[PDB]
Amino acid sequence: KVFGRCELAAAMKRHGLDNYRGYSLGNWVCAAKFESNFNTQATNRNTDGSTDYGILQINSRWWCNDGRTPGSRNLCNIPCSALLSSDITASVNCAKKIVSDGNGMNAWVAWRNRCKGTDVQAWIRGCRL
Ligand code: NA
Ligand SMILES: [Rh+]
Ligand SMILES: [Rh+]
Ligand SMILES: [Rh+]
Ligand SMILES: [Rh+]
Ligand SMILES: [Rh+]
Ligand SMILES: [Rh+]
Ligand SMILES: [Rh+]
Repeated sequence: KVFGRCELAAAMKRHGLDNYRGYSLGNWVCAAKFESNFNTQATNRNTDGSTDYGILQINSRWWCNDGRTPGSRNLCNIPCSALLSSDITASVNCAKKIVSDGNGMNAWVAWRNRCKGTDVQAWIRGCRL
C-alpha cells in the first residue's frame, strides 16, 4: 500500500507513536515520507548485503530475518516480509524497539538528515485525530 499523509498519521496514532519516547507524530510521518515515500512494499538493498524493509525501511542486519543477511540478528523476532504488509503493526512495534535503543530517531538517516531541526508539524496538518 502507498498511504496518504493523513491515513498514515491516523494509523501511527492508533498504534501509539504520538510522543513515544518524546517524538511527536510529525517526526514519524516525516521519516516514513523520506524513507519509503509512504510505500509499505519499499525494499532497499545495502552494499553490505542487508536490506531495508517497509514504510520505515527497517534493516535486516539487526531487526528482522530475511534468510540472506550473513551474521545478522532478528532483534524484533519477525521475518522482514511482515514489515512489507499494508497493516503497519509489525513496522510500528519494531520501530518502538529501535527508537528505545539509545540513538532515538537518529537510527533513521532520512529523519536525521531531512526531519531533525525542521517544523515536522507540517506533516500532521489538516488530519483528524
Ligand atoms: Na537478521
Ligand atoms: Rh502496543
Ligand atoms: Rh512528494
Ligand atoms: Rh492498523
Ligand atoms: Rh504496539
Ligand atoms: Rh545497539
Ligand atoms: Rh545498544
Ligand atoms: Rh486523539
